[PDB]
Amino acid sequence: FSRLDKVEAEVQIDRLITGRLQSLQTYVTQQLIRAAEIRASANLAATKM
Amino acid sequence: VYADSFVIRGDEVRQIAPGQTGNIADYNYKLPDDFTGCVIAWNSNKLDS
Repeated sequence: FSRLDKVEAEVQIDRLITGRLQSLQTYVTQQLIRAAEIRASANLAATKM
Repeated sequence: VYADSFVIRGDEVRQIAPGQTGNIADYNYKLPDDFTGCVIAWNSNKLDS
């Protein structure tokens, strides 16, 4: 903000907030996939025991 | 609708735009960041001068 005009500084941060938020989405979707496999492997152990 | 009239030099026309930093736009008059509308400027050398 200290090197660019505040009238259109929203444009550059918009390219930044979207990119930052988008990567947070990718990490969450990875956890959903992993949790499904663990739950599948948890029930198999719960059946063996 | 709002109308504001004044007479300015040719070297300080640009400072009316929002986000402009300068002498006339800091101590006399300036527009907010979310300004809506526009201005019309034309020579008055025939009459005002």
